[PDB]
Amino acid sequence: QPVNDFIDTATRHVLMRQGVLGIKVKIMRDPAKSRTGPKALPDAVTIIEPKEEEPILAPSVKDY
Amino acid sequence: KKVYTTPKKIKHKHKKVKLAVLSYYKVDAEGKVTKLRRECSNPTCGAGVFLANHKDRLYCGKCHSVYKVNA
RNA sequence: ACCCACUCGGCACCUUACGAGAAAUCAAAGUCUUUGGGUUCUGGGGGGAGUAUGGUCGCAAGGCUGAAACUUAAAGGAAUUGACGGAAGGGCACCACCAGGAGUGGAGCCUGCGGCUUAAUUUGACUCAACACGGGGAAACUCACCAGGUCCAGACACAAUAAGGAUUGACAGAUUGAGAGCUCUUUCUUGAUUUUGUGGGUGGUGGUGCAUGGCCGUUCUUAGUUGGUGGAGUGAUUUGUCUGCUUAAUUGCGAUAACGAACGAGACCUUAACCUACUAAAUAGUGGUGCUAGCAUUUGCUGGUUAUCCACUUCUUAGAGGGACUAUCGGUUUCAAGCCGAUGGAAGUUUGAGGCAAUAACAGGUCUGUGAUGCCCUUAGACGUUCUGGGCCGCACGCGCGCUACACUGACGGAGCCAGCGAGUCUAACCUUGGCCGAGAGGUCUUGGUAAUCUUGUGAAACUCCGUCGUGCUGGGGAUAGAGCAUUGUAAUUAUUGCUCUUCAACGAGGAAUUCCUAGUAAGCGCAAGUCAUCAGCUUGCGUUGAUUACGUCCCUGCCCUUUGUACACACC
Ligand SMILES: [Mg+2]
Ligand SMILES: [Mg+2]
Ligand SMILES: [Mg+2]
Ligand SMILES: [Mg+2]
Ligand SMILES: [Mg+2]
Ligand SMILES: [Mg+2]
Ligand SMILES: [Mg+2]
Ligand SMILES: [Mg+2]
Ligand SMILES: [Mg+2]
Ligand SMILES: [Mg+2]
Ligand SMILES: [Mg+2]
Ligand SMILES: [Mg+2]
Ligand SMILES: [Mg+2]
Ligand SMILES: [Mg+2]
Ligand SMILES: [Mg+2]
Ligand SMILES: [Mg+2]
Ligand SMILES: [Mg+2]
Ligand SMILES: [Mg+2]
Ligand SMILES: [Mg+2]
Ligand SMILES: [Mg+2]
Ligand SMILES: [Mg+2]
Ligand SMILES: [Mg+2]
Ligand SMILES: [Mg+2]
Ligand SMILES: [Mg+2]
Ligand SMILES: [Mg+2]
Ligand SMILES: [Mg+2]
Ligand SMILES: [Zn+2]
Repeated sequence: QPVNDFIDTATRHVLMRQGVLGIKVKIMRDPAKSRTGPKALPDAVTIIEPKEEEPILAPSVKDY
Repeated sequence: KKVYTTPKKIKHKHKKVKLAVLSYYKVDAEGKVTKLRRECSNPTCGAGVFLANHKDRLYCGKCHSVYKVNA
């Protein structure tokens, strides 16, 4: 399916003197920019990065 | 393939003949004019067109074919 | 005699490489552009050729010595990647086998291919990867073929003819298959649109698919392709991408001069499965209630009523979510990836089935799908086109796909009586309910539907039930043929199809061989759709009934991988 989503194809027949040749163009658009669909490949697996903690500290409690 | 056959005799075409035609009026002793060959009474053939004389046959060529007036 | 240490001198092997090499390799092939220890011998691009000639040795065969003219741009070495093998080792698969199923191969016919025949029987394609394929079911059309008849739709440019008319058409007759003015008779009409020629175009199911595009098929039911940083190598390259294991998978684990990644696989997408949870529905349906029929009556049972009202969304529909991740537990395994079993679960074989699908190869098929196309051919007595008629169906025969059968697990006759995927008429005659008529096929009058609304609950067929028949070519089987009736169409003859009576063939389970297949699958069974005016024994799908037997291996066949040889690289054609 990402094919249907992200690549655009086109063939054109260019007609010269000795015969004809076919042009075949492929473009793969950046999925991150997709704007109106999947913003990535189904492949993509992003892990969010944890934060270095400064734990310890025996109890304590705030008041409000 | 093959090329050519034929038991002879090729068909020709048409001529449309010659004729320095329209002499078929008669202009008299200066200078009355009397049209030979009677003309055609169709709403589409304004009297300028004439009838050809065959046998029985008088015929409006102007009507590309049509109508068969006979006297 | 044996064991240990040492030492001269041998035959060799192992490991490294400081060092050498174009490399393969090499304790010499090292101590060489930082070029000299002593000495012998041979080579100077390839052929011509170890040939000619002379000398010499020999019994001979022949040995030694040994040219040139001429020719030629390479020949040659080592290593690398491919490609290929009638070498070796592993794998994988019902287009392989095992265990079996159902068959085809034998018969009748249907249908394609060959062949023959023919005016013509248009044509492409010939192992898997040609032969119910070209969506190719051809009565005209299609149509390309054959017998014949018209027309130009011959742009444009130059020139010629020529308004004293370039050219156009025609009624009747003749002619013609023809109510074609094709041609001819005859004599009007037309008015610069043509006609003649040259040039240039134009069309063409003409040729070339060994000139091409595009598309498609095949290799492939396959698992392969690449780059960064590091390692090896002068280099092309290699390692990564690998012994093993594992997987449907270069799928992973693991080993590891590699580490970490990208294409392809996977993911993804579609469809089939589960939602008494969510949003709803007179184009889906349920319960209640009104109105109402039948039977029972003691409340009951079974129906009717596109709106008489009320409520719901279980069933139907389709939006949004949810669900499974081989989960839990266990056995096995390098307790690795994984495989196996039990439980649970709608679901645990990639959940089932598909869509998509890298790099590369082929002189695979297609110029007959294209107003896609180069080149060649042809272009008015046409290979353009159209009209009439025939032909693609022609029948001693060979080959393939099929259909129907040889019956009693059946045929026939009554009766039961249940799907799913579809499709349908506007400037038109498509899907057809209902009513009559008709033995049937059909006819006729009306009708609903541009459709979850009507056809249609598509009341399909196998199937189930009670009967007749009773193993007899029988009432199994229905080829062939006669005679009538209807439908489609302008047209049915070489019988389009449908119906009725009659006729009643081969075939008594099929030699050698050969095909497909592992679960709602095989096989049986119909239906819708494509084609379609009319014609399915074809296909694409669909649901209905529903098994036997594996759950393995490498014997056969096919392919893929490694190792290995190569003088191939236009690559064993
Ligand atoms: Mg080699
Ligand atoms: Mg077997
Ligand atoms: Mg058998
Ligand atoms: Mg050919
Ligand atoms: Mg014809
Ligand atoms: Mg010309
Ligand atoms: Mg010419
Ligand atoms: Mg053409
Ligand atoms: Mg080709
Ligand atoms: Mg091609
Ligand atoms: Mg299989
Ligand atoms: Mg280097
Ligand atoms: Mg490799
Ligand atoms: Mg529901
Ligand atoms: Mg269970
Ligand atoms: Mg070829
Ligand atoms: Mg083509
Ligand atoms: Mg044919
Ligand atoms: Mg076939
Ligand atoms: Mg019956
Ligand atoms: Mg009657
Ligand atoms: Mg209506
Ligand atoms: Mg009998
Ligand atoms: Mg019978
Ligand atoms: Mg049909
Ligand atoms: Mg067909
Ligand atoms: Zn007239």
